[PDB]
Amino acid sequence: KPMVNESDGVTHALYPQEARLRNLTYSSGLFVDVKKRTYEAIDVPGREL
Amino acid sequence: TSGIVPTLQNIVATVTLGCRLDLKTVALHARNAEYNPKRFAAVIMRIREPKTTALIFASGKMVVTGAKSEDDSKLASRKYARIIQKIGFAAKFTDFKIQNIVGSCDVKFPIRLEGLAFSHGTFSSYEPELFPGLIYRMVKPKIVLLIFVSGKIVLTGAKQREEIYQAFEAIYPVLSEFRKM
Amino acid sequence: RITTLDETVGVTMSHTGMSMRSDNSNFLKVGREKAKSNIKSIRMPKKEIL
Amino acid sequence: CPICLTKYTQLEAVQLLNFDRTEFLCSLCDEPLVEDDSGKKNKEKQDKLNRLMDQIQPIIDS
Amino acid sequence: RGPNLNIVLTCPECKVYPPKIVERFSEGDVVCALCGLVLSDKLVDRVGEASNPLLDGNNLSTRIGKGETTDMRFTKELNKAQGKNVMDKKDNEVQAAFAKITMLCDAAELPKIVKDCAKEAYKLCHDEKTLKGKSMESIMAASILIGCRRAEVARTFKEIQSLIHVKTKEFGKTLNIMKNILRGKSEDGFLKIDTDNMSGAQNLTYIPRFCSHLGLPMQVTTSAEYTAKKCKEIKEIAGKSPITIAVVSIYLNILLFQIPITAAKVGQTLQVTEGTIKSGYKILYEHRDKLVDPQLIANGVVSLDNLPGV
Amino acid sequence: SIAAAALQANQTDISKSHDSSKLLWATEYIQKKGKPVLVNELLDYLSMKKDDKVIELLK
Ligand SMILES: [Zn+2]
Ligand SMILES: [Zn+2]
Repeated sequence: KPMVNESDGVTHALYPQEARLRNLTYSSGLFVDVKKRTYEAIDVPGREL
Repeated sequence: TSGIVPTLQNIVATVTLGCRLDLKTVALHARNAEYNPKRFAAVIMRIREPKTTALIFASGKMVVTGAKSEDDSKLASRKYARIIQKIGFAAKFTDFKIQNIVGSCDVKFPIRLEGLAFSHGTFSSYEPELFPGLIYRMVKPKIVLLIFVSGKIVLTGAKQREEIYQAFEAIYPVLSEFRKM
Repeated sequence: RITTLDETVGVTMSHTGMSMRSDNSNFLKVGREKAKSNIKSIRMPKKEIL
Repeated sequence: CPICLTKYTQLEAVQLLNFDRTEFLCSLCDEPLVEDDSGKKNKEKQDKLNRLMDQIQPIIDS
Repeated sequence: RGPNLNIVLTCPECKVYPPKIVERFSEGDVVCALCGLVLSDKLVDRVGEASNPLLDGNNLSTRIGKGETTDMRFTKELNKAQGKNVMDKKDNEVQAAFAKITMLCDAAELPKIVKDCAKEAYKLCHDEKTLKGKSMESIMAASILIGCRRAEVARTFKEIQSLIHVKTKEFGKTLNIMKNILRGKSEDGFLKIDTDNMSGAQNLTYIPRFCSHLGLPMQVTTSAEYTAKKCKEIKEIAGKSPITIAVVSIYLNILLFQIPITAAKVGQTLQVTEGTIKSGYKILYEHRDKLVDPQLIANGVVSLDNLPGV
Repeated sequence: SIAAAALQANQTDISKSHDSSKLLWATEYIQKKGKPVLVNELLDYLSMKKDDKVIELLK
């Protein structure tokens, strides 16, 4: 949902009237579920990794 | 004036012997000696009847820590020189210099440390998230002070008794003015 | 459809930028796992060295 | 003139005197002017020429 | 000393010093308020680029970019020529440091005042003899936290070290060096009164951020603010760190307003051991009337019996 | 004088199993002195006195 962070890190839900009066941006954050994968292999010549 | 005289708990001094010392021989021959060559490039010992710890280096410099007073450090250095003489080396008191004196004292009232740091801010630096004691660096003499809300004041970085005594005498009226509850 | 987070916005911003929650994942912590190896040695006599 | 650090020759300092006929007054700073140390170094420059010329004598002879 | 080169707007008829001078901007004149005689006419009230010589000094450089018809090889040659300039190496490295500070603060989504104060602190605290051996990350972290503390928007240590991988040792020593050198520069230049801006505790500023991370209502935030303000009166918790006293005050106000969250969740979110929170709650359990806000119980929204026993 | 005994017993013998170090120590004794040395003190530097391959290898 639309929100705004303040100077001191306080984040509260932002409404368009408050956004218009305070010169803020009526925006919503985007999050992604990032998954990290680490693979290891024995590196020897003549053999497929 | 002050109602209580601060007492010392650690005096650190150094003595140069003017001789070359082998760390392995004094590590093996001495009884209460420890040597970790992979960690520290010196041998470490201590004695109980002054309860003082000696940092013995290879260049003849050695450091005495844990002395309550000056005469305790003097007798500790005397017995350390006796240990070096009796262990198989020649040493002499070429130069002995006291370089650090600490002390602790109590005022027995709470001190508003925030107002102290607000008033005497040019000599003090406060960071309670790292250490709860205020660090005060007074310009004359060169004594640093650790201040606590329980009234326990720790004076550190002295060479003799007059500088630490006058440091406490100067810090007493600027600290007794703060009262809590 | 895309998923809309119906919880409080502050909970979502807890993990944002300044977050005093410390990072705990071991992904690409190469600086941590190769700064733990330290070499220490002393002055042994020259003959065995030679 | 040391306040403005300005040079003045003998030809152009003629029109900057006061009515008191005492001191050279600057147009900008209105400051008592001081005498340059140049001109008295004429003998020093002559000695510099003498010390250059005898050292460069092998060059001329060659 | 030196040339004057100063013009004084003095009326030649009134002969009153200082004269009353009216700048008629609409009619473009400077007039004497006593007699009406004009002093300077045709006064001058866009075409260049803004550059404040306090944030980055008197640096005057322009880059080279692609135009309407641009050959790539000429641009590469000019960029390489601008790269091998030896006079502005200090300017280039302080500009790179400013870029890294603003990127690192901008990934932290802090306001522009933090970036401006960090940049000016880094500029006025650069090229110092006492600060040469510390790593650049410690310098950047100290500048960032000084800029946070300058604008009453101060942050904590753990969230700074979560972003910059720096140890506590050099960060604290660099902070002390920065504070000493900035106070020395202020004494040499324009003196400034502290009036509790670089206070050590500053626990009143850490309340609403942690309450928002916990998702508490703003009345609970104000109640915890009152509790943290009144913790200065108690002598048994004066030596505690601001973070732990803020956390235990927040937990006490959560138990006061019956917010259905656990102490384990608070410890997980705010990275505080539950034993410290329990000890703070136990030591503040005896101080009931000295912490609960009197108009809150006057309005009857909270009561002293809602606190669980110890 | 237990330290002197410890230092004289800690060091190993100079009689190595290879002649390379046995001539290397002779060259080191030659280099460490500011004057040329004779045969007798060179032989007294190591553990033996009789002739071997070390003298002809040095020559
Ligand atoms: Zn002048
Ligand atoms: Zn007028």
